[PDB]
Amino acid sequence: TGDLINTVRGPIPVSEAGFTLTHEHICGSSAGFLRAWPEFFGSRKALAEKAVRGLRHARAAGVQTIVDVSTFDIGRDVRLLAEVSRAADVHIVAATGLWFDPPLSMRMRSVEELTQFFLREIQHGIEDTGIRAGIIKVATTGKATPFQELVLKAAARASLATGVPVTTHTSASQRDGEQQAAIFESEGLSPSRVCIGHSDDTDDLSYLTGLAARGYLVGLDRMPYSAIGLEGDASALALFGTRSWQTRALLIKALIDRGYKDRILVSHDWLFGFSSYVTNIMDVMDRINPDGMAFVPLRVIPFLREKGVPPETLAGVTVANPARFLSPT
Ligand SMILES: CCOP(O)(=S)OCC
Ligand SMILES: [Co+2]
Ligand SMILES: [Fe+2]
Repeated sequence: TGDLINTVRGPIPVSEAGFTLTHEHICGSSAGFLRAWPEFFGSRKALAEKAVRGLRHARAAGVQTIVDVSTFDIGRDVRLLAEVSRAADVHIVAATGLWFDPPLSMRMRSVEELTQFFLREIQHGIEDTGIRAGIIKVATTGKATPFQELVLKAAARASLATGVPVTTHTSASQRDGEQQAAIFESEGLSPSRVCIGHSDDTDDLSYLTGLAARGYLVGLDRMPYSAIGLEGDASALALFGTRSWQTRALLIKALIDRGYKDRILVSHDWLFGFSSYVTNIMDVMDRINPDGMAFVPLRVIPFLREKGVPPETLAGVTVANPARFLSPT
């Protein structure tokens, strides 16, 4: 008791986060896009309503908190997050950091300037809203670009100053987490402050246990993503991949069976609107996974339970691990 985490509706006790999905999005977009072209989503009101229905569904399934890891360049709209969080009665933790679509005004910045930006969003507030980020999101897609090196270092520095954790996008098949880990450790950041995300996009357990053994959190965060059935659709295939959700979920069991139950974070990487990809992609996603952010508690957790993962273990993964990760440390 007494540890707090910042949400888009203000501070909450860590012990009230409960069942937490640690990598999710209300809307995957671009900076300024929802303001300039809300009709792309039908309307802003249509997007918010869709998001409220989805989160209420997740809530009815036992989800109490999501971490929306949309950054500035994923077009994070913190007023939107606050509105849908209030309406659905689900906590939303917002993010600072940068993903892999930074505009030139970010790409021209130094490590010091990036550090100052991430600190502003954590310590002062995002935009003019007063809402504080509770996580820092970074990305590589292969070997880090020079700019991405700075971002990761700035993320380490902001995390060391504030205690707020860092979470990452990787190309998991290219094993990005190893260089990400090397950069974070070069800055003196503790591996227990760090989640290496999209780690279920690979079945390479040498790579995953290597990270887990060093104390990283392994983000198994794209549970419902499968394009099995959709080989007609090139963009759906590139996005979803060709592994079943059961294959992804088996990784959670695999890590638990190797002693790594406390190093695991589970999520969907779901969204309710998606403008940074092909048009109508949200109809394809909703057909593949009509349960949205309820998919983990409805499908994945019982799957694990039926494979013989004990309930206390499942609770530790979906409640205790996110609480520990999010508590500023
Ligand atoms: C399938 C979604 O991929 P990302 O987590 S990199 O986010 C796009 C908003
Ligand atoms: Co990502
Ligand atoms: Fe994501």
